[PDB]
This record gives sequence, structure tokens and C-alpha cells, in this order.
Amino acid sequence: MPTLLRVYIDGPHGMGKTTTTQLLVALGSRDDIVYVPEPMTYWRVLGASETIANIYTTQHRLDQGEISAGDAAVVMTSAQITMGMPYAVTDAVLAPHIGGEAAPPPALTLIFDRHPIAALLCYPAARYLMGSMTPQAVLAFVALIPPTLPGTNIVLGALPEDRHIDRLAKRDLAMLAAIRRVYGLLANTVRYLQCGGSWREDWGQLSGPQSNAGPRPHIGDTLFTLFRAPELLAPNGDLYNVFAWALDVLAKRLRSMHVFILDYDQSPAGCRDALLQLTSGMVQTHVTTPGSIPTICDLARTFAREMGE
Amino acid sequence: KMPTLLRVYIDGPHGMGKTTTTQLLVALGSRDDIVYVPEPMTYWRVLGASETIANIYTTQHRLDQGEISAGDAAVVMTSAQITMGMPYAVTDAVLAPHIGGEAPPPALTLIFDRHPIAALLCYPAARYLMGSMTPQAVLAFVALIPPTLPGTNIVLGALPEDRHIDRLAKRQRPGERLDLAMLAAIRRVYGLLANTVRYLQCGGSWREDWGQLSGPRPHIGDTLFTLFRAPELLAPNGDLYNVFAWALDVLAKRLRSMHVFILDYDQSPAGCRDALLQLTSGMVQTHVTTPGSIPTICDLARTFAREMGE
Ligand SMILES: Cc1c(C=C(CO)CO)n(C)c(=O)[nH]c1=O
Ligand SMILES: Cc1c(C=C(CO)CO)n(C)c(=O)[nH]c1=O
Repeated sequence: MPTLLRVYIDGPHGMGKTTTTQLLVALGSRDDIVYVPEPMTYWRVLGASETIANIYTTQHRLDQGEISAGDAAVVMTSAQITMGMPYAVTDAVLAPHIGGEAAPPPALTLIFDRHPIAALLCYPAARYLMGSMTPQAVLAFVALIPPTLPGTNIVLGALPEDRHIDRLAKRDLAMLAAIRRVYGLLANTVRYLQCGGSWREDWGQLSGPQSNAGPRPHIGDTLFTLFRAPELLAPNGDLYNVFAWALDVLAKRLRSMHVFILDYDQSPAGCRDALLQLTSGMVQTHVTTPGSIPTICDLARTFAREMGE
Repeated sequence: KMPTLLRVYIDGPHGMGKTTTTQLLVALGSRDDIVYVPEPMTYWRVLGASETIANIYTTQHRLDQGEISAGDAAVVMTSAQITMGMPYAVTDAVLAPHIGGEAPPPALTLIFDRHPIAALLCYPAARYLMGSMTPQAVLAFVALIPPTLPGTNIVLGALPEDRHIDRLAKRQRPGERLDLAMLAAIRRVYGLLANTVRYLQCGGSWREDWGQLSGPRPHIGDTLFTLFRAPELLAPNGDLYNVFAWALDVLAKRLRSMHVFILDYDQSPAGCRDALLQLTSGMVQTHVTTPGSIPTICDLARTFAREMGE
């Protein structure tokens, strides 16, 4: 079978993900690489009206005291469903085309602006840290994360907080801190799981980044530490089983991902070349049918045309 | 080489049976070869949030009275449905790796109170019909319906509307309001669901028949696809956006491989129990994937019941 390379560019907004991605795509002949872009049209028009604006307005109103936490939570939960929809459908229709992990060049490279976990895990977790989502809803989103397809390469981003702030300022610091922390925790969680970490065994070590390499992180430095919330704990002090099962699901979904960290602290071309070097260690898969490749290409471009800026 | 499992999802519009029927299902679970995963009412009232059912029925009542906007209702209904479906979704996710291919009596019969589609498709669709959920949010839920595993046996109920109204009036849930418009919406959605599975299983192609919504198997107008001719989902030229069309492809793939069985509730609780048992004769069993799968499943089910069963 022909092989496919799927790369999800993810991590906090405002680091240079989109520019870097576009530059990499530009290196290729038109047909050997396809970009599945940020579905901004869905978010602004098709799925609802101006979802990004509604999200930031709601946080501000919460921080202002103009609305309750309960009010903010219903809006954020509802908005995240809208945010995530294009990711989730794309995954669902891609799935039957993806074979086992397969190296000679891929017939097709597919590059995504974000993975489903952005909308179903990372942004909800950060909203939770900001007090505008309940941890129960975060775990409900976790339970709905689709089964992790073979060859799921995710690229996260590193950038000094000062440079990140400036970059964002030139073009909500608590939210920026929150999302940066969540993605750092994510990277550690994947490493923890691939080093054989069992959250149930280490749960009691709780009380108070990089994948790809390094030693096993402490559970206190992974996403698992976020869910010690009193909302989730029974009178005896343990997690209710329903929430423990969501953490089992979190573990299963993350542990088979291939995570890479891109240093965005350089020029656009430098980021591009760094991303290119990173793809040399990424996992390809076979496809299901010979016609899978043109189908995937059509799917991505259709997506791009309809939901892209 | 692995033992066999029978999964049975008791679903359909709520309020058709009796708490006597339920007690028999609990009593049915007394056997060593059967476990009954009950309604996670404790999750909905306390664990996942506070009085979710009440929230739902109050929100619709106030939309109907004009005390809140449709938009306000929709954000509440959407987030409440997330809470409602969470126990179904985690359960399915943890059970999924234990399920093998299709497979004489089964080693274990697992009987669930509802399938994830109740909270990710059917109730959201009914609320769309009640004007309290956007059709975009419904398709977002559809996009997250877990893959349909082998041996997905779903039992839906038949009962005359008058008798259903009667039974429902006598067993309202905490915070529930007796809404005849909602009863009609939910009954229609489940009727459309049943037709949809047939349409699909008889080779129906929604993309091919789509034009007939504006012009042997059910007519597409008698399936769930008719709901998604909603104008919110259409371009200025009337075409469905691809993103929603893809969600309908997912809907078709999820529904086609479900095995649907209709339980006549117009009888006694004991009758209903016997009817359900016999129905299992035509249900599809699967293998489990590991020797330790059976006892793991049992543990999950028992733990679920004890923690979230009322
Ligand atoms: C994906 C995602 C985002 C991020 C973007 C939209 O501004 C682009 O990075 N944001 C900001 C959010 O609040 N929720 C989300 O699910
Ligand atoms: C499953 C489900 C129900 C049904 C039940 C809860 O009362 C009955 O089991 N209801 C009433 C609802 O509003 N949303 C749902 O997702």
C-alpha cells in the first residue's frame, strides 16, 4: 500500500504555528502535501455566530462579576462542542482510510491545524483552570475523545513566556498562562505514559517539559494532577469511579500518540526547517485502499475551501 | 477461544415501562450470568452537576413562556446533554477494548439502561424539534458517537401514545415536567431512528435520496435525515455544507450496523421481562478479547450500579 504521514500542529495559540505550517506546505509540490487549516469559517459563521468572540466575552464577564460561574460554564461547554466539531468529523471520516504503522517518502503528507484533543481536552482544561468550566465537563469531553489512530504525530510548541506575550501583544494573560501550562502538562503526560507510568498506582503521590525524551515525570507534573478537585472526590477521599474511568480513557488515548516539541523561538524560515527536520522521526501509516490517497486529498481540500479563511 | 458476551441496550423513549419492570431487571441481574447496568441518576442529580433533569425541564418551560431566548435555551440544553451522556460515554470507552468479533448461550449477558445514542443523538434531536437546540450542536454530538462495535443490540419500545402519557404521568423523574410536546418530539425521533436503521440496512444512500426532501425501504422523509434539511445547515444555494454532510455519513455508518429490537410495553412488567428474554434469541453475541475480560466487565457493571444507580 501507499503510505501516509499525518502531522497535527498543536499547542497554545500565538506561537507561529500557522505561519510555520504554511511555509512547510510551500516547500512541496501541490499534490504531495495537503493542509487542513483552522476551520475559522465554521467557528464564525456555519456552526454558530462568532464563537471566539463569545468565548472571550464570557470569560471577561466572569472575571468582571457580571455573570456567575454556572452561567460561564454552560456557555463555555456549549462553545467547545462547536469549536471541536470540525476536528471530530474530519477524524471520523479519515479513520477508515488509516492502516497500520509503516522509511521511503510518503505518498501523501497531511498537515492539520490542531488535533481533536485541542478542543476536547486542552482548551477545556485551561477554561477549568480559569474557573469557567467544571472539571466534570472537562472529563465528559475526555470520555468523548475519538480512538487514537495509528501514526498520530502531534507537534507541540516551545516559546519563552516573555516572547509569547510580546508576540501576542503586538497582534488575557491568565488564559495564556493556563493554556501554556496545560500543553506543558500534556507533553509530560505522554512521556509519563510511554515510560510505563500508571496513574492509578501514583495517584497518592499527588497533594501539591518534553515528551520524546528524558526520564519519567512525576504525576504531579502531568494532566492527572488537574483532577484532584473536591468535585470529583468521594467523602472517603478517592475519585469517584466514573471520573477514574475518564482518566483511564485519557491514558489510553494519549499513550499511543507520537509527540514532538518545536522551538518557535526563531525566524519563520528557521521554524519551518526545524519542523521539516522533526518530520524525519515521525510515524507513517499505510492506507486502506489504493484510492484512499486521492480521497483524502479531496477531503482535505474540500475542508480547506469551505471552512478555511 | 474466548468466552462470549451478549450486550443489550434498553433504550427508546423514557416513561413506557414501570418501576416494577425495572425491579425485575435488577432481579434479572441477581443471576451470576447477567449484570444490569442501571440508570445513572446519581450522576445527573449530584455527581456530574446539580439536578440536571430539573435544569432541562425548567429551561424548556421558560423558553415556552418566553422568559428566555432560544439561544439561551440552546446553550443550557447543549451543556446539560453533555452531563447526561457522560456515564454512557465513559462506560462505552472502557468496555470497547474488551469487545471482539461476532460469535448457544453466552457466558455473560450485560444489560444496559440506555445506549450513548440516547444522549448524543435522540434527546438532542428532540430538543432541536422543541426549538431548544441548534441542529449544528446535534451534528456535533453525532460526530462524537462512538464507533459501533459488533453485537450492538438496541431495544426500543412500542406503546400507544395515550397509554404512554398515562404511564409517564405516574412516574415522573426528579425535576421532570410533564410536557406533551416533548413526549411527541421524543416519540417521533425514536420512530425516525427505527426507520433510519431499516433504510440504511436495506441499502439506502442518503446522498442519493437527498433531493427527494425538496421534491424497498422507508422514504428518506421518514428517517432522521429529514431533520437535517434545517436551513442553518445549508449554503445560500441550498446545498448542505460538507462539514454537515460528513456528519450525516458518520450517522449512517454508526446506525447501519446496529441491531434493533422492538419491545412491546403494552403489557405487564412480568410480560415485558419475558418478552425481553425471548428477544435475546435473535440478538448478536460477540467474543471478548481476553480471558480476564468477563470478570473485568462484571466489576465495571457492579461498580457503576453501586455508585450511580439510584
Ligand atoms: C481551538 C481553540 C482555541 C484556539 C484557537 C481559536 O482562537 C486558535 O488557536 N481557543 C482560543 C478556544 O478558546 N477553544 C478552542 O477549542
Ligand atoms: C437519556 C436522556 C434522558 C432520559 C432519561 C433521564 O431521565 C430516562 O432514562 N432525558 C430525559 C434527557 O433529557 N436527556 C437524555 O440524554
